[PDB]
This record gives sequence, structure tokens and C-alpha cells, in this order.
Amino acid sequence: IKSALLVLEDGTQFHGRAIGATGSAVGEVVFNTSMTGYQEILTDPSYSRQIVTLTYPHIGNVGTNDADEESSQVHAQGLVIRDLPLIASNFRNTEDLSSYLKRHNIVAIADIDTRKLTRLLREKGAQNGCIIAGDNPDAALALEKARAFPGLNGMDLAKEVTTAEAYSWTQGSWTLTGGLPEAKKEDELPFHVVAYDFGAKRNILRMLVDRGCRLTIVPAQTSAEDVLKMNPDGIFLSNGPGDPAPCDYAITAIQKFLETDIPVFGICLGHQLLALASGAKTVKMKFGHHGGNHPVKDVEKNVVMITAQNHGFAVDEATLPANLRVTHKSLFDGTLQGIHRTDKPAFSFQGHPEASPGPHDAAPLFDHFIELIEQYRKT
Amino acid sequence: IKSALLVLEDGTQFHGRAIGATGSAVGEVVFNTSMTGYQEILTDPSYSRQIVTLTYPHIGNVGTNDADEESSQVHAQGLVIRDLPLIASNFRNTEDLSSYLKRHNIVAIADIDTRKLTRLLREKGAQNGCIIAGDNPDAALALEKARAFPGLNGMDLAKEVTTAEAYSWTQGSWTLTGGLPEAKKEDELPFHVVAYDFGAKRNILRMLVDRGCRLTIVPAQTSAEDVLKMNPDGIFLSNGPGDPAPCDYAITAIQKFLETDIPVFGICLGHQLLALASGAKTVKMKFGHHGGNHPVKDVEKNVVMITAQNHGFAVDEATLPANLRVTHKSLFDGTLQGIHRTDKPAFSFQGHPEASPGPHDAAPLFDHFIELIEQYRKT
Amino acid sequence: IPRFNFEKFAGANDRLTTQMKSVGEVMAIGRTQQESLQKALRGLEVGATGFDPKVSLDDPEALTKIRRELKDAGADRIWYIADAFRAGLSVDGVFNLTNIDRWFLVQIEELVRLEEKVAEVGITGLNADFLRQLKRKGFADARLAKLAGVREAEIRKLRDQYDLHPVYKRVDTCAAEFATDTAYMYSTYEEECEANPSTDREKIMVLGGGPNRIGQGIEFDYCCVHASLALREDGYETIMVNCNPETVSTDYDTSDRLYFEPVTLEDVLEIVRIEKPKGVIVQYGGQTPLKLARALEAAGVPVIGTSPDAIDRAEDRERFQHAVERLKLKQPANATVTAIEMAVEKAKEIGYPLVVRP
Amino acid sequence: IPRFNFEKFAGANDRLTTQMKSVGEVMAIGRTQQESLQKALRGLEVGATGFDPKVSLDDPEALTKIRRELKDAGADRIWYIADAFRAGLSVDGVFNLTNIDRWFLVQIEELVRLEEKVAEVGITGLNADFLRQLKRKGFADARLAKLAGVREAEIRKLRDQYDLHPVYKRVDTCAAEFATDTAYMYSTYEEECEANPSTDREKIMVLGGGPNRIGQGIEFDYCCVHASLALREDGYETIMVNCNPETVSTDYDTSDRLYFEPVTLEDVLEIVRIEKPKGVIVQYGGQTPLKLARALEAAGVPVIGTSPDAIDRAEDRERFQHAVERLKLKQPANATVTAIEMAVEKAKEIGYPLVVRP
Ligand SMILES: [Cl-]
Ligand SMILES: [Cl-]
Ligand SMILES: [Cl-]
Ligand SMILES: [Cl-]
Ligand SMILES: [Cl-]
Ligand SMILES: [Cl-]
Ligand SMILES: [K+]
Ligand SMILES: [K+]
Ligand SMILES: [K+]
Ligand SMILES: [K+]
Repeated sequence: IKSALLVLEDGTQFHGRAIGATGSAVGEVVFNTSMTGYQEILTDPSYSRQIVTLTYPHIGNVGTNDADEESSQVHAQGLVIRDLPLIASNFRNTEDLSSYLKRHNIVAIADIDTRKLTRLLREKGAQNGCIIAGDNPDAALALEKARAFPGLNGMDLAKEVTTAEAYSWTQGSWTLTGGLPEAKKEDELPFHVVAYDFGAKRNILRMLVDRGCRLTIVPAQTSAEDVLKMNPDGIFLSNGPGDPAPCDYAITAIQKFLETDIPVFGICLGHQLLALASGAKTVKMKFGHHGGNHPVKDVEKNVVMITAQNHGFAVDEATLPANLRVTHKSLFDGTLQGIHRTDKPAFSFQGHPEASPGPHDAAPLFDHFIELIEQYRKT
Repeated sequence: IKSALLVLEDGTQFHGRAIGATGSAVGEVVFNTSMTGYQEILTDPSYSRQIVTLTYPHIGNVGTNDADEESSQVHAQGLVIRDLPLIASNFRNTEDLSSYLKRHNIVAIADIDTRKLTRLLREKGAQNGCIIAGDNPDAALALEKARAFPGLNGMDLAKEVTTAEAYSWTQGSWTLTGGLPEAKKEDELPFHVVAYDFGAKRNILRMLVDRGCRLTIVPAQTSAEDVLKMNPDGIFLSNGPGDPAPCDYAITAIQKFLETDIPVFGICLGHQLLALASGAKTVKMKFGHHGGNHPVKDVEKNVVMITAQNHGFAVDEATLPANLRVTHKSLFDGTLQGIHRTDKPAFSFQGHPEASPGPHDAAPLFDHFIELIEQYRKT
Repeated sequence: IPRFNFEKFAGANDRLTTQMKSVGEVMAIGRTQQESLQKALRGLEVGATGFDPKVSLDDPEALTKIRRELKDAGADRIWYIADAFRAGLSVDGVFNLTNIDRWFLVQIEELVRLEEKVAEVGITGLNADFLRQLKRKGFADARLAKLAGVREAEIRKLRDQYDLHPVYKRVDTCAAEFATDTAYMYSTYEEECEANPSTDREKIMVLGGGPNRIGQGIEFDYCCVHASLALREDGYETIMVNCNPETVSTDYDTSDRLYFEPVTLEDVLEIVRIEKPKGVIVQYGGQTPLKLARALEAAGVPVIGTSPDAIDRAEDRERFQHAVERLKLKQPANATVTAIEMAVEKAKEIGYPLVVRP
Repeated sequence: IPRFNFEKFAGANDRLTTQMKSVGEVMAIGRTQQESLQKALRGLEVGATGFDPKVSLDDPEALTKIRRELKDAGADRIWYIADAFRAGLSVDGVFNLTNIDRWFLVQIEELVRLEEKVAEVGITGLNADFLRQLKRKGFADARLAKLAGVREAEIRKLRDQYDLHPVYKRVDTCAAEFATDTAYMYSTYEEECEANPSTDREKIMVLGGGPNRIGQGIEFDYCCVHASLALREDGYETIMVNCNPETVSTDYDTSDRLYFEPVTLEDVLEIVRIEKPKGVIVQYGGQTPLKLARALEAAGVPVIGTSPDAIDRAEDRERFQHAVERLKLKQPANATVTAIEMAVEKAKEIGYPLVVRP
């Protein structure tokens, strides 16, 4: 018997079984409705400092594989599931979930009433929590840890996950047949895009490369000046953890870019930053959006897309500056999902066009980016 | 594929598979001929700083169990075997060997020509080595570390494994039927022995208890004075790692006890110490004695016993002081095995009367010790 | 799980292929695959309580039959899979023969293993902890009673003792991301109960007949629905208990409260336990609920309409004959034979042609 | 491994019990148990190359036969154990029937698993790494050839290519703790070789008969021993190849050098390969070495005494009948019948009584 326990700030306890590393984990607790894509989810840097609960009961059915890693490591602070299956059963698997968890040293618990937890989070809003996996996990102590957690609101996590030094990205998307490609050659990619790493997902980069973009990944705190010096075909703002608000450096930088005519595209955190930069405000949501079945309307076209979501904060539509026009809204709650600058070649999306995991419905968002870039180059 | 490599001082390399912790290990390399008892061996303090090679190909057949631990930990620097069984198959097993190694954080290698290794050590004498287990074991590096090893000659290891503070032991021997018994109550033990801990095997203590002794474990460096103060019915000098030679403190102290009438018994390292304190000389053996089929003759009775041996150093018979009569000799090489003071109630044995693992043949050596004690009390 | 009726078609080829032969189907919901699967088996209406064995462990030929049944699937395959595990076969072995994903197979093997421990420890080893773990795996009280050598009611009493009852979860299309005002539930052994039964109204429970089979079709379901519709309209709070996915009776629109569960004594008693209905109707779902009458009544359930006893009077060839007798009505000549030579004589009495009813 | 002869006693009870029925035994030495067991299998002289199959994969009743063989041990159990794993029975299922420690069973299972890969990858998959792994587990070239669908000599060629040859270790009673002047050796796939053959003398190799069986008893071993004692006394360097633990042939004293190995073409060629003897005697160990003579010669071994051809002349009933004929000697009238009705005729020719020899 390998015990584990999850305790929330409110004092609610969940008694279960340890399936990963021994130890403790603390962070904001969230629920994710994704019936597939757990590995991609865990390796999402946006999940840094978050304890992730998955609504689908059987987690780890298809084991794990490198190709299914969205970043170098597991950023999820912890994992909460109902059932860890007896075996992994998929041709692509290289390591069972438990082993992988243990490998990345993650604290995770199984066998708890994930539904109860979900309902709680949805009804009362997000909460911080702590997981203790060990011989005799101490509830009291878990509670203190959860109560002592500072909270993600106002927390700059981007600067925490970003890259030390800049680098080049030239690798494309995976295929059933081929698998992950070999890095293209610089002279093979027509465009040169500069991407701010606020804790960027591999797929985003890979999909840009698929569109003919050679990447330069820079550290979040990179100056607009330092950047411009690169003569970018475009600037892309990645996704990331924590509050977008406290990221002064980037807002400031973006503001700079907006004075230029260079094309800018942001996804997620980057969407938020772009909005802040345009004079809009952000708020932290009740429990946020985390899953892969979220309907988003393209207001312009009146079409719906099923999207991949993972955000705790949002752009307030009511505080939107005139130079910011609404492009997309959630069909679930009406919250803001997309925006474009009326006066500049800049736009963003709250969802995740690159998916991974999730429906591919939003990938065309990328295409629009490319148009801006080709047209920018014409000029 | 989980690589592992072992390199000897001479540059001889053995490539195999990792079966323990990831990492490196450096130590004197030795071979042990024991067909059974791998766990007890691993947990023998005397093996500190030593890389253990077992001649019996299949190591791990019976798993592991707490009862088979001779100390609080694994003292062996590393483990070198020919084959790690697929399974452990014994009713007493609580954990497989590989799991056990990992848990104790031991670097271990399997699948190597242990025979070749053994013949090399026998032929050319002990050698220092290094085992590296990881993704890409660096041979050169391994050679480096081996070569850099200081060597056990002149190395005082006893101070390294000795207990921090004194303590009392009152626990007896295991039984098939009753397992490890409950510690006895002081009033239950007739005599009171003071035991110097030079890296003591629990079986020595247990068997002493079986004889009606209540123990007081003392650090290696404890002063004769401090000791005498306790009013011991007997003094015992335990087994231990390294060169007995450099342990001045102990020598000095022993000398002090020798001026008294208190009975003294030393086993192995304690045998060497006794000898040194009597004016004898110790040497470092070619490869030493490690196994449990060693014939030892009690020259007095002209009887042979099969014994458990584990030593790299010996007492020079040719330098023995006249007050030091010879009691036992090895039938394998003629080396010195036992001695008794002509003038004092002090004697010792080079082998392990307590076995564990090993033949029980030499147990009666304890008996004599008791006699001395009982007769010392009579006076 | 599909429902078949091969027994009715003696000379038919009973191996499963690309041309459908099932006459119906049952559906089950569980928080885990094991729980879901076990519930589905016990609601199939074939007399199973879960993975009841088909072949004997001490049958020399057993392996040969098991092999056959696995290689060339019949309707009973699901049960031969567990028998296979009891016989020493491996997951890989079973895989090679059936081609059913190991993901599923390992779960069945695990259940077999637990069944083996239950058999071994007996009712005495059925401690709260273990009993809970077994319930959480979808084990039916009846299955557990067989293994332990007791009456189902004993296991049930034991659960009562440990206060070991399921909880009810609700279907909501969104994995609890949004609240629901609808009452479409399923049982499970978890922490939170979302049943929240009303204290307000007079409740009437209608018992469906599970999967459709020849003799028990849509006709019984139609009646079950009408009952619901009429009483609801009348102002009663209607509660439907059924597990046929093909039907209107399992359409959430049809009742105020729907329990998508196995129409078994165990399942129904748990619902009655928290709903405390005014009445329960057992005469509309066909054979399935009818066979439950007597035990329901016995357990305190408020069965409405014609009593289980009155039903029994009719359904009992002997009670009946007596009544017809009593009413001075006409019935064909009949006898109850035991032995062959008995029949022939009696047959002489009765007169040919004859109606021989098992 | 014991040697039986049940085929010689038709009406006998062939099940193993507390009363011995075996007529002899083989012994093998290996660095591992896998290696040790397979070598013994191949040295038993019953036509096995290791774990050759006894039942067909696609036999419907296979599981039933296997079961029986496991439950009630016969002389063939060991092969049936492998068949069991091929057939999908688990280690626990096999344990339960046989009571053989799982420690041994898992070992056998792993070997089967390895054979299945061999069957899958075929000869193309036989890279050096894998082949070496296989050799280390004691797989015979003949076994591998059957799995790969090739000739045994093809695997042997493959090994020569990769330079994959065994090394010889010595027996010394002390696990190499002390040196030895005796040359009592066994083959193994390791690093260091201890054979150290002489460059010095003319060597004579004597092949033993392996385990004793009815008809191939101690008489053949007595000859083997005398050839060695005579020639050794005459000054040759005498090398004995045998694996019968019961005999004087396998006593380190009897010869200069002793190879305690299976008397097979593969094992013998390996010894020859390194010893480069002056001659090999195959005429003294009974059938065993006799059947090897041709192949040995073909492969370049220096067979001494009566030629393999010469042997064949005598043993081939055809060749023989010509030689008798050739010499104008008397032989009973004989025929070679294919069909029943062919024999009845031929038999009329020959005349009763008749000696029917398969
Ligand atoms: Cl819980
Ligand atoms: Cl090696
Ligand atoms: Cl048909
Ligand atoms: Cl239990
Ligand atoms: Cl065959
Ligand atoms: Cl390979
Ligand atoms: K729980
Ligand atoms: K090796
Ligand atoms: K149906
Ligand atoms: K024999």
C-alpha cells in the first residue's frame, strides 16, 4: 500500500494511491476535460505550478513517447486521476505512465473521486492545493502547504520557464508515416520569424516551420531593440504559465513592435500580452478553460471551431481599446477568444491553434499570420 | 539497453549491463566464492570501499529480506555478477535484488565474465577499479577514477563506519520458526560485554546475546579509560573495513586492557588489532580471503573447520611475540588464523565465527570467550 | 453488450461473424471499465451475475473447449475468456486467439484473480476494505455470494453493516464542466452522491426489462413508457429504471428521473433505498421485473398493482389449475409426470396429441 | 537429465514416479542455467536440438495434451513445458500443474520467447549481437536453423563469419580461487578461453556415446576408455569428448584432456577447431559418434580407422546386399516393399516366416 493524499485550501481531502514520485507538490489545482492527449498536456509549460486533474477516468492507456512531449520536460506540478490502467496498450508507447512519472520525478495520485473534485472547482472556483505521496501522508501539513501557496494571480511564470539563451528552430510536424522530421536547413525556409518564449509549446514552432518559417526563439525578456536588429519577417508571442499582467518587459517590448509595421501574432499568453500592450485589461477566470472540445466562434465568418483550451486568465472585452476588434468568442461562456488590431498587422487567439492535444480546427489561424508576413515582405 | 562498465587499474575493461543505480563506483575489487549469502555479504561493513565480485553466476535467486541484513546499510561500493535472475523465488523474499540495489543506491553490473575477472585478481593480486553505469559509460574516465583511487593500504576505514554514540544491544539470533527475536531485557542477560564498533556485523552481537551477554556498543575511538569505567565482564573487538594498522587509537586502548585481567576477544579486524597491540605485524594479502568454504585448522586439537572468511590483511606469523601463541591456521595457504595470549585472557580469530553467511563450524570460538568471562567473574 | 437468442434456433450456426445475429443489447455506465463491464453483464438478463464460469476447473477437456470458444467466437465468448484465465492461460495466449486488445484483457484477468481471493478467504475475509474494493470493481453481491458460498442477501446485509452503498453520478455531456438540471444517473462506488432525491412529491417507480430478446420486445417497453407518461402527467414524480439503450424508455425525456441501471434486485433496492417511492410497478417490463416481484416485496418494496402472489397464482401451473377448478371453467386434461413410463400411462389417460411443457 | 527407453516397453506405464525407470543420464556444464540446460538437452541423444516442439500450434486439442503431460509427468515433460508457453499458458499455470519452481520455469519461458523472435526475424535478423545473445543462452546451431528455416551448417557458417565461437573454462573445485593443472573443460560463450591447446604432441580424439541407453551401454564406454589408456600410454595426447556423468570415460584421470560436452557435430567441430587433432576415433562410442562420422569428415575432420564411407557400406542395407553379392556369400532372401499388396506378393516370393524391418 502506497499512500497519497490531496488536500485543497478549503480543507477538502482526497485519499488515494501514489502513482509517481514520492514527496509533495503544491500549486493551483485545475481540471482538464481532454479524453486524450494526457502526455502532451503534462509536458505543456503552461501548466507550470499547476496540479492537473483529468476528468477522463483512465489515464495512461496508451503509455508515453518522446514524440508526444510538448517541451523538454513535464511542467505540470502534479497529476490527479481516477484510474491508472494495468498496462499501456499502443504501438507508439515507449514507457508506461507511472514509470514516466517517476522518471520526471512527478508527484501524482490515482483512485480519487475526480468528479467530486471537478464539481467543486467548477462551483467554487479554482483553488490551490497540495499532494503528498508517502508512507503516512500528513493531512495537516498538506493543508499548510496548500494555504501557504502564494497563488498564480499576479505571478510571473514566463520568466521562469523561458530559455536562457536564444536559439534556432527549423523542425516540422510529425507524421504517422515518417514520424518527427529532421530539422530543415536554414536556406529551406523562406520566412524568418522571431518567437518570444514565454514557455512555448513545440507544436506551435513545428507548425510554423511547416508553413515555411525559420525560427529564432528568444528569452522572454528580450528587448524589442535587440530583436528588430534581427530583421524579422515577423514576431510571434508564445504561450505560457501564470499571469500575463506582471510581465512588464514583454508588454513594453510589444508596444514597441506595434509602432512598426512588422507582423505580430500571439497565441494564448501571447494573446493576452498583445492585448495588454494595446491598452486592454486581463482578468483571472473562475476556473478557466482547460480541455479540447471548446466551441469558439469566428464572429466574422459566423463559423464554429472545436478548440484546444488551457487558460486561467482572459482579456476583458469591455475594456477593449477601439484599435482592438473582436475576432472570436467562446460559445461556452462568451469570453474573449480572438482580437485583431484595426490599425496594425497584429492579431491573437486565446485558444491553441497548434492543438497537441486537440482538434485541428484552429490551425488556419496560422495561415493568416503568413499572409501578413508575405504581404509585409512585398512591401 | 542500460549499459554499465567496469574498469580496472591495469586498463582491463568489462562491458555489461547495469542492474543497480545510475552512477559511478570506485573501490578495491575483490572476489567472493560464496554460493549463497549475497545479501549478508552486501550488507557487511567490512566491504566498505570495496567493489564486490561474486564467482557464483546466479546472484539474486532468493531476493532480499530485512532479516538477511548484517548492518543498517549496504557497505559494498559496488556489485559485479555474471547473471541477474529473471525472478527471485523464495518464501522469505520481500524485494528483488535489482530493486534492492537501486533503493540502496548501489552501482551494479551484470553479464560480465566474472571468471576472467577472478583469475586476474588471483593471478595478479587485488586491483582498484571503477564501475560506471549510465547512458554512455566513458571508459577513459573509468580508468581515471580507478587509477586515482588511494587504495586500501593504510586506509583507516573503521573510524568511517563506526557508530557516532554508544548504545545497547540485547537482541538474539533469528530462528526459522520465530524469525528475529524481540530484544531481551537487561536483567535477562548475565554478563555485560563492551564492544568496540569497528564496523560490526549484527550477527556477532546477536550471537553474543545468545550466549547471555548484554552489550554496549562503543565507537571505535572510545578510550580504554572511559571503558574500564563501565565495569565490563568482557571486551570485544569487532570486524571492520580497511587497514587495521593505522588505527592507533584502538591499538593504544587495547594495550591498556591488556594490562588488566579482563577477557578480550577480537574477530577479524579485531584480531589484527589485538595482534598489533601485542607487538605483532600485519600485512596486506595478495588478493586476501573472501568466501565461505575456507578450511581452518585448530592446531591444538588438530581439527578442521570450514569457515567464513573476509579479509584483505593478515597478521605475520613470523613476527609474533612470544606472548602470542598460534591457535589456528588456514589450510588453503597456511596463513595465520587464530592467536591467544600466553599470559593474558585474550584471544582472536581471523575468520568469522558468527558466519552470516556461512558454515556454523567456527561458532564455538564464542564459547571460549564465555568461559573466560565466567572465570573472570569468579575472581 | 449484445443479446442473442441462439437457443431458439437450434439448427442455426452460432458463431459470430459479419452478418448480425443478436436480437438486442444492454448498456452500462461505470466510473471504470471494470465496473462498466460487470454492470453490463449483470444487466444482460441471461442469468449471469458477472463472470460466471462455463466450464469446470476439473474438466480434462476444458482447455480444448475454451480454446475453441476463444478462437471462434460464439455468444458466450466473454465468459470463456475469464474461464481461460482461471485455467492458467495468459493474456498473450488469449490475445492470440481472440484479437481482443490486451488493454481489455488484463482487466478481466485481474477480476478473475480477485474472484480467486474471495473464494479463498470466504465471507469471513470480506472485510469492509476488501468488500469496498470489490464493489468498486463492479462485483455483484450475487457473484460474491457464489464465490463465498453464501446467499446474496448475506452479502447485501454485510454491505448494509459497513454502510457500503453506491453513489449516483449524473450524465451531463461535459464531464462536469457545466451543471445539469436533468436527472439521468448511474450508480458507482465513489464519494459524492448526486442523486438529491426529492422529499416533495409522491414517487412512482417503473421497472423496465433490460435488453430486448425474442418474446420480450419493444411491446413491454411501450407499456413502461405509457406508465411514465401517464403518471407524470397525473402529477406523480416518475422514476424509470432501465438499461436498454435502443429505447424510448431510456430517453431522459420520458421520466422525471432516470436510473440507467441493471434491472436487478441489487440495483433496484439501492435506488429504492434513497428514493423511497410510493409504489413500484413490476408488471410492465416483461419477465425481468416480474421475476423480481417476490424478492422486492420481501425486502420491503412497495410493489403496486396486482400482487406478486396473485401473479404467482396464475404463473403457477398448480395454483392456477386449482383456481380454474374453483371457478368451474374448462381446461385441457393435464398431468405432471416424473418418469418416462409414468408419462406413457398418464398420456394414455390424457389422450393424444400431447403438449409436453418443461 | 535422465535417459529413458519407454519406446522399448510398449505395455508399460510411462509415467514418472518414485520407482526409477530411467536407463541412464546426461550431464552438462554451463555458465548459466539456460546455457547448462540446453546443452544437456542437445546432448541427451534423443534427437532433440533443444526445446523442439511436441505438439502443433494449430492443434485444437493441444492445450489438452499439454495439460496432461504437465500434470502427470512422463519422459517428455520438459519439451511439453516449452509447448505450454508457446500455447499461451502462464508460468503460474505451468507451476500449478508441475510444481517445478518458478525460478526454472521463467527461464524456459524466456527461451521460448527468444525462439519466437528468431522465427519472426528469420536468418536476416541473425545479426552478430542477437546471435551472440542466442549462443550465450545455449541455443544450438541446429535449433536456430530450424527456427530460421535454414540448414544447420548455414548458422555455423554465419558464426564463423562473425567470429562467434565458444571459449573453454575449466573445472577446478574452487571457483578459480586456485590454479589447476588438469584440463577438464566445458564450452561457454564468454570472453576468456582457458583451453590452451598443445602445439607439442600428436593428438588423438576419442568420441564417447553420451548417456547410456538400452543397447548403448557401458560396453562402448569401456572401449573408449581403453583407446585412451592405450594411445596415451603409447605417447599420444589423448582427448576425450563425452558427457555421461556415470562413466570412467568422464573421469579426469582417464585422459590427457577432457571435454565434458554434448557429443554433437557442433560441439565436436568446435573442439577440433582449436585442438587440430591428428585423428579422431568415431568407432568406439556406439551409434552416437557413428552417425556423425560422415558429417565430420565432410567438415574436414581427420577421422581415423574405418572410413565413414566404409561404415555406410555396412549399415546401408542396399550397399551391403551388393557386397555380399559382390563376395558370393549367403544372405537370407530379402525384398523392399512399398505397399501392402506388394509385400504379400514379394512375401510369397521370399517365403514365410518373415522378418519385417522398418
Ligand atoms: Cl476521493
Ligand atoms: Cl566481460
Ligand atoms: Cl444458420
Ligand atoms: Cl483483504
Ligand atoms: Cl510436430
Ligand atoms: Cl536484435
Ligand atoms: K479513494
Ligand atoms: K558482456
Ligand atoms: K435491446
Ligand atoms: K548414463
